[PDB]
Amino acid sequence: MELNREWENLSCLHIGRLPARASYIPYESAMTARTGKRGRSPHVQTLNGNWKFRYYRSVREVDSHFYETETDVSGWDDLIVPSCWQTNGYDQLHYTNVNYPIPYDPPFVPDDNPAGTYVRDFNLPEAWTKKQTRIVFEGVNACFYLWVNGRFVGYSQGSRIPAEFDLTPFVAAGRNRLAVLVLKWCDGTYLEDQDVWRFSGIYRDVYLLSRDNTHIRDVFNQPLLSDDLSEGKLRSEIETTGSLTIQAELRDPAGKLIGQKEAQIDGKGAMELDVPQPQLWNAEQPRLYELILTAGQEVLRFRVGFKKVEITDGIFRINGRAVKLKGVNRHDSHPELGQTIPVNHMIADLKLMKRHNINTIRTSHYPNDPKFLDLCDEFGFYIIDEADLECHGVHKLSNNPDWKEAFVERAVRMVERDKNHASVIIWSMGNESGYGDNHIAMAEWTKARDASRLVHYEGACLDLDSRMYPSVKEIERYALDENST
Amino acid sequence: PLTLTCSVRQQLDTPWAEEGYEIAFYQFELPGQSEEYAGFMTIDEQDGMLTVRGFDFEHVFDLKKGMPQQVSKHGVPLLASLARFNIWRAPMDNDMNIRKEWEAAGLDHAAMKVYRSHWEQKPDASVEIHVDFSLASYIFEPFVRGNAVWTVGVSGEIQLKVHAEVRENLPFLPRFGLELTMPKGTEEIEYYGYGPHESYIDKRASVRKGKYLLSVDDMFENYVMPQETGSRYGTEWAIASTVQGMGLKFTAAQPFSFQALHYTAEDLTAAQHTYELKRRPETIVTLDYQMSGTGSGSCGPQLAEPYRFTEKSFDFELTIQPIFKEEE
Repeated sequence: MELNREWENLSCLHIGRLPARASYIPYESAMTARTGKRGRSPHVQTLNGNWKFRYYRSVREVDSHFYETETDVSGWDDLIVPSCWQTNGYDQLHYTNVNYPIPYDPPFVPDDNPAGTYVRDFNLPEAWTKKQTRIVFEGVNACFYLWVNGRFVGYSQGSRIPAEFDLTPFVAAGRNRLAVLVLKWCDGTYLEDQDVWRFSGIYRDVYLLSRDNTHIRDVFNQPLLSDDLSEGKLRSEIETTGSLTIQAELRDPAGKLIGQKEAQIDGKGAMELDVPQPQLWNAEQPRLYELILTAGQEVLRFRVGFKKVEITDGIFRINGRAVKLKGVNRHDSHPELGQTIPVNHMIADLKLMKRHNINTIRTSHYPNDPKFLDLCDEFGFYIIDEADLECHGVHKLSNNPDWKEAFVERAVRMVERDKNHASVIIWSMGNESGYGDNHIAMAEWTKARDASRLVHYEGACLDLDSRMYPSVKEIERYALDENST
Repeated sequence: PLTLTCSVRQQLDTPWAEEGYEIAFYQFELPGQSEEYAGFMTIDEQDGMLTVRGFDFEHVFDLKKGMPQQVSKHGVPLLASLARFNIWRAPMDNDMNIRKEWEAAGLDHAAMKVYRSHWEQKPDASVEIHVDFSLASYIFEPFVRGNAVWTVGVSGEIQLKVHAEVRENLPFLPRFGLELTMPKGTEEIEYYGYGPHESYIDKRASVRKGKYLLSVDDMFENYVMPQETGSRYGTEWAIASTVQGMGLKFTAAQPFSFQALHYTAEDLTAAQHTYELKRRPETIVTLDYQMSGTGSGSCGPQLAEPYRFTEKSFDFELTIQPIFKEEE
């Protein structure tokens, strides 16, 4: 399936990509798992660093056998992954507002479509071919192809969501070869018309996982507070790939055992556990329980927060009290690295927001890196998590029924990734200027999947009403009316 | 067809004019190789470049852009770079009101998108190339959607047959044509049509039909505000060549508009004074299907309806021939 123009197809959104799961790292013990540094785990190997890179002004002039194992990559350039290539001397920087910077001709993108080729070798130990091997890309602009040892393994599309592939038929012990082709424009560019600088490349982390043959595939944790917020139940729905004996233990923020359980899960099943007097999560007292799952050689660590978000009489409430959300919007933007954000640059922003009385953050127009939400669970912030969809169109792709699987999966891949975060309170279906038949499918899937959080969509079974830029007279007109439910 | 010309000339010296000076003119129409060179035709393709060699020519087409890149005749190169379609002219001073709609609609600079390209070889050693294309700029819906058929014969002629439709909510285009770029040294123009100076669909009362021969520097009319100039309406055939007569000949089904300059349209658009025009070494030749007229829309009424380019489905039918003019 070599270069059949899948990036102009709309019936080929991926090739060989694994279905979406939550965010976790398999560790070896509970002592290593509490550190958070995933490079210390023996089941994880990083692929960040220095790759061999070649830039092309068009996909036409790319060589047809760059992905082969015995090719000479020595005259190519060397680029540090992760990085955006517009800040590294390649094609010129470009800011655009709500207009598309391509001719509006769906699903077609221009013939001068710039491209980049990445090549990197790596080693692999002997005890790694006895198990399952996966590769995870946390983010690549537009679309990308993938070759391992000169063999086609995958294609994927979607710029702000991870992609995971299976490398068990392709790798061998000793030296290996990885080749990536990255394109600037695909048919998903019509759904990513954000008012931001337009960067390209592999800009987030890339790593390899070694998971055994019968492993915990997916985990969804559910706090199940009672009606008077006085009894807690942790329901951990675990979805495996076979028969697993699973240990589970739960701890309070002070570090004391409150629960412990063993189960035998054969593909899909829950592990409920009781918490008698729970300590609740909020933005100013961020108290978090700790869940440890143990299965075979793998140890998974989760951080659980107990909260309840509701609307009662037209009054938004968190944990029974009426809460007014006081927040800002935020793009991931660094003045020297583009959309590559290190950790300390996030911690500085969170400290500067928290010392200016801010308790809410809205992830503007795409989901952020998975450790930004890990930091927001700890500092204490309410998160409105938007999907990567901005079809400013202008037309109406929202009402076109053969775009529906593209609209739905950008919510499915977001909600499945960020469903165990104690700070996310509202799922937002992206920037909307048009009411369409494809946004309501996203909202219906999200409301059927997760009922513990509210669902937001701007174009308007609705949860809340939203307005972009009212007057001060308009909202006090809305507040005094009786038809405002 | 024969042409009679009657010129009213005076007979005595006035204080302002001599004896044989002309006052008016009026014109009137009067009605009145055996299978030897098909074996030298070779075709190959590498990296999307379709090269067609013949008996005494060599032509290189770019299949991924749908345009000829090289045209040769006895080894002499006749194109300097890639051809294109052009829908923009440098706006005149009678186009002060319509220019805001043209620039707001994005017709200032458009590109070409090739959907599908396919080549064959007919059973007479003739080559056909089918291209599905579209003209579009970078924010809006595409302007022109059409398809073109290039044809190379055993003698070396290049025939173009493009059928095009244009978008329904677009005001009217400045032009539609094929732009070629011929190398350094192309200096003679010889054409059969209306002349010896400029003419348009609405400004053509002072030109007469004949066979004219001039230079590319004399095609240009150096206005104070640089703008579109030098176009000859209703041309039957035209030859642009070097001073020794090695060039190209252009014919069509119905008579076309013809232009030859040392300045591209963006050079005349961007310039504001006469000294800002830098003369190019090459020669820009343009073969227009129709072209919207001048009018008097600087102050007063706008351009008339039969003088605009308000037509949304057309055929073009151009023919290009390499020629050595002194022995043909």
